[PDB]
Amino acid sequence: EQVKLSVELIACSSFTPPADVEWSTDVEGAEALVEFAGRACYETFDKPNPRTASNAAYLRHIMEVGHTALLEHANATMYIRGISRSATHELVRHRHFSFSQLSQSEVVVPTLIDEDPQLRELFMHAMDESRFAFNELLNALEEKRKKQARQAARAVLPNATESRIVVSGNFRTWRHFIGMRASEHADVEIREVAVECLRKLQVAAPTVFGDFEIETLADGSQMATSP
Amino acid sequence: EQVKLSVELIACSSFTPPADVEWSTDVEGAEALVEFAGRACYETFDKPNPRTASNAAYLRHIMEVGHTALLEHANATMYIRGISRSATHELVRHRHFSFSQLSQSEVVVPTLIDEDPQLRELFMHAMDESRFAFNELLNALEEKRKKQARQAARAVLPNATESRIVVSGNFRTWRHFIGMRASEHADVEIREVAVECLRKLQVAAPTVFGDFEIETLADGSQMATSP
Amino acid sequence: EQVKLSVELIACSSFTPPADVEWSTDVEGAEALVEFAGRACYETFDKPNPRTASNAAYLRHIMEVGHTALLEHANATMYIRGISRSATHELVRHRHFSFSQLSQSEVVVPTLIDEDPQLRELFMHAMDESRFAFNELLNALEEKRKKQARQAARAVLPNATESRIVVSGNFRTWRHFIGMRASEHADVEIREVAVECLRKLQVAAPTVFGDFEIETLADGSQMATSP
Amino acid sequence: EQVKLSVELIACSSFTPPADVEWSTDVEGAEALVEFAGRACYETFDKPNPRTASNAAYLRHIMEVGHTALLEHANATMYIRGISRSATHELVRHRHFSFSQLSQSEVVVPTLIDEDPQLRELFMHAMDESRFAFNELLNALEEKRKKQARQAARAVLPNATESRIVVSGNFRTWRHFIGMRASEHADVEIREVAVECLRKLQVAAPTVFGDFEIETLADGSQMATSP
Ligand SMILES: Cc1cc2nc3c(=O)[nH]c(=O)nc-3n(C[C@H](O)[C@H](O)[C@H](O)COP(=O)(O)OP(=O)(O)OC[C@H]3O[C@@H](n4cnc5c(N)ncnc54)[C@H](O)[C@@H]3O)c2cc1C
Ligand SMILES: Cc1cc2nc3c(=O)[nH]c(=O)nc-3n(C[C@H](O)[C@H](O)[C@H](O)COP(=O)(O)OP(=O)(O)OC[C@H]3O[C@@H](n4cnc5c(N)ncnc54)[C@H](O)[C@@H]3O)c2cc1C
Ligand SMILES: Cc1cc2nc3c(=O)[nH]c(=O)nc-3n(C[C@H](O)[C@H](O)[C@H](O)COP(=O)(O)OP(=O)(O)OC[C@H]3O[C@@H](n4cnc5c(N)ncnc54)[C@H](O)[C@@H]3O)c2cc1C
Ligand SMILES: Cc1cc2nc3c(=O)[nH]c(=O)nc-3n(C[C@H](O)[C@H](O)[C@H](O)COP(=O)(O)OP(=O)(O)OC[C@H]3O[C@@H](n4cnc5c(N)ncnc54)[C@H](O)[C@@H]3O)c2cc1C
Repeated sequence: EQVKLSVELIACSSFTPPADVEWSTDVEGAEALVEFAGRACYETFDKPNPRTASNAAYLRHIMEVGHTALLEHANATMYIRGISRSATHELVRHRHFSFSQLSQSEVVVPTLIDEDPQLRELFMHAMDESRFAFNELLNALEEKRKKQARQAARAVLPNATESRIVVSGNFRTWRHFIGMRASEHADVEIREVAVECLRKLQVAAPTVFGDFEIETLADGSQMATSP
Repeated sequence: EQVKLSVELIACSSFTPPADVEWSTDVEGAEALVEFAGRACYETFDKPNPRTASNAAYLRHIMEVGHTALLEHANATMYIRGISRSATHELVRHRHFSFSQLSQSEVVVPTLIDEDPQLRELFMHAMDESRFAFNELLNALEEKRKKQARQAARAVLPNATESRIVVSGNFRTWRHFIGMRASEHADVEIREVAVECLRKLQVAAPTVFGDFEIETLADGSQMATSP
Repeated sequence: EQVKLSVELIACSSFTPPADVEWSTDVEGAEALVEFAGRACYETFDKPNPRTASNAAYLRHIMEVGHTALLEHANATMYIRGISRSATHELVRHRHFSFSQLSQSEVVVPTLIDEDPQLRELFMHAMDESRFAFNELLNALEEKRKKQARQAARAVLPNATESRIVVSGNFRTWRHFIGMRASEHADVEIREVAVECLRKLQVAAPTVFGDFEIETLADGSQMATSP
Repeated sequence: EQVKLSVELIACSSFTPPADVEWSTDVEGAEALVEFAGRACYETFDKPNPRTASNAAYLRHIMEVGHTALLEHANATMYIRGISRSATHELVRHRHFSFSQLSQSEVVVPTLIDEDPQLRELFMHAMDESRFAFNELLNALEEKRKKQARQAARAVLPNATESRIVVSGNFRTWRHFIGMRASEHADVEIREVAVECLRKLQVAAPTVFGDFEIETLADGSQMATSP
């Protein structure tokens, strides 16, 4: 059974200031937190600079001056489904995330194959075959601890096998993931995952992620770049 | 000027489930997130075990079975004031936190000195002296880039100099901090900081941090231990 | 083509003391480094305790007192071949290692399947099938950027596909890997990898890794435990 | 008592290839390791490109193509003395190092103060004063657990108090430390520490660290930059 990518933003930072701090801002949550952490460094809760007085303007300055460490206080959790095991192998290479993965048939078809009906059929026949071989092996094994027979038979399962993964990281880790994977260089499936995560995070925190440019490439696949 | 420790919980995880997941729980936020991440691993959104069906019971099981990695999805940010530079040096040794520290007179008196009026006066006279020496040096320097004269004169400032720090970490990092520092072994000031952070987190997430026992020791200082 | 696990220790720490430190020890390299770092903490280069004067005795004490952070200064690099992609996915979940993996036919047969000639043939026929499907797809694609056709066709490759990986970490990270994976709980393939890494490290640093007990289980698979 | 900065390279990576790999290179140790890890990724042990056949040329290419992750396999340990507690507080902010610090009178004089005999005397009189106050407090305390009286009296010790620290990290972590701290922006004392660490590492691994430019500034303080 063929499944498509699904990215859902399931967690985010909720911010509340200490009451005894003379400071307020034009935004709530993660982006207010980031501003708070910045002002906490220099004791600028009274906003002495008229240029960087607003949240959006404040966060934009943090960026240029390269104080991206401030981004580490804000957090986001994605629940990702419809991602292959091979793309998940790439995703877990990013070591500042925290993961909870589905303990290892639904399958993920590469879009270049999905776009050609005749290749798709050929692909799915190869998937059925893998699954037939898995069952034929698992039954041969269990015949003659039984977690051991399944973990052995799994060896036959394809890269395309769907995984599901909870992934948490701070905004700095997200920006780095997206910067590496959403660029045109990158593997197609992980690029799509990154663009989709970005899209969710551009909604959640428009200024932190605003500098990223989503373009549709000619092949209809999307990409993102930043200065 | 003498200041006391202040710990304020300024950020926490807000959780919202994907609509298309047949699962609900008896709690909101961080602890619901942790449960979600656990069920996501094994696809137990339908709750097949009557023992671990509730959130509190579910999280308690996670603990015993040692799946503490699930705790990494939940986050907490403290704003800490009234903490000495020496205690902050100990705090930043914990490398899975993210920090934003006040860029380096308010001072922190060790409680053993604070409890004796005559020692306290002796301590504060030593603090005034440090501050007199700081100014007398900074003025000698600036006389004959001027960020360089202050950073040189600072060399004379005591360990007791107050710092202020924004500190973020996931629940696993918090549990580890508290486990190491809230134990009787630990330095007094960092122990107090840990107990206070724990107290805030026991309010925020009673089951995750419930297993920690706060005792008052004989000297009136508090401690925390866990099995 | 079937390949077996190969673990090779390709890098280790070389230690040389500063000449101006009045200290010498009965061992060279990594374990001398660890002792040096310990004595550097407390200024015990002159060895005041007759019990913990020797390296082996010194390192054994570090262990009991739980100063395992001293182990972080010593490093080891393994080159691992004959490891499946699924076991490599488990290996890279350990986030304090550094990895360089073979950029993705040689295959790894699970030992439970390898031990039965008839299952093995069935397994290898499933491997040939995967490979036939890979080529038949890659040729269909390239017919009608060409890094994109291979990365799409790979989707069909099994978990068993051999990977090769350079893996570096400090002794603390190694001890943790081995502690989690070499225990009887663990997946068979990753357990074998861990035992083998341990065996190499027990040769390289006998006292650091000496407390780990390698037993052969009844099924002829090996295991390791520690107090 | 006044002490000066001392940086000593006490550990480095020793490399030995697996015998069964048809590959040799024109260098030993850390830089051969880095090349090995690169070739392991792409199976280029036979050197197909005449441009990047030598180690120095190979490592230089790794740099431009931004595969700096290869640098993580190589390790270096410094023993640093004559570093103030305030500079050590900055140093430990770099979270991918491993540290063993002297458990907290020798003092470190800021060079801007050291260069003026009259300021130096003023500084050292402030240091004697801090030390007199420390003893006068510790004796008042111990009069009326005794690790608690010293840790309280320490509160009075200045930033300038000498620390000693064992610091380990991989070449990537070193490059990042040096990149942030050796630049003209940076605090003077931590800049000097970074330049000195660089100087040691330029000897140890000339190609990995060769791109860093050490200039003497007008004030006689040194700096380092890289493209
Ligand atoms: C052109 C290119 C080709 C590559 N080819 C391969 C390949 O064939 N095989 C392969 O295995 N890898 C390859 N890599 C590297 C691999 O893609 C990355 O290592 C992986 O995606 C993890 O990302 P990261 O290294 O940025 O670190 P992450 O784990 O995402 O961490 C983010 C940042 O934190 C820092 N960091 C985290 N941990 C450490 C640490 N232990 N030491 C120092 N700094 C740390 C680094 O600054 C890093 O940039 C390649 C990279 C590039 C650019
Ligand atoms: C009795 C005792 C005495 C000590 N004395 C001294 C002393 O005199 N001087 C001194 O400098 N330190 C000393 N330490 C160690 C020091 O207290 C800790 O290193 C510091 O508090 C950081 O905590 P952590 O090591 O648990 O790691 P954290 O940085 O808090 O990380 C938490 C966990 O993540 C893991 N981790 C993080 N980074 C790495 C990594 N790079 N490699 C492997 N694992 C990692 C470890 O599992 C660690 O437990 C002592 C420790 C003990 C128990
Ligand atoms: C019974 C059991 C079942 C599990 N089931 C699943 C499952 O179904 N799916 C799944 O995805 N995972 C599962 N896990 C967890 C998974 O095996 C581990 O997360 C993975 O092996 C990485 O190991 P580690 O978590 O010890 O951390 P490593 O990355 O190996 O790091 C070593 C140590 O450093 C510290 N550390 C490193 N990074 C951080 C951080 N960001 N925050 C706080 N501390 C950190 C921790 O102390 C950690 O112990 C399970 C674990 C157990 C015990
Ligand atoms: C202009 C400027 C002003 C600053 N002012 C202040 C200040 O007033 N107060 C203050 O406290 N700090 C300040 N900082 C930040 C502080 O200097 C750094 O946070 C500190 O030196 C640690 O360095 P690092 O952040 O590069 O990370 P390191 O800990 O050195 O790690 C190296 C790299 O690994 C990655 N990394 C490691 N851990 C994580 C993580 N948890 N999440 C995501 N990525 C990670 C990052 O890519 C990082 O660049 C300032 C920074 C700049 C540029």
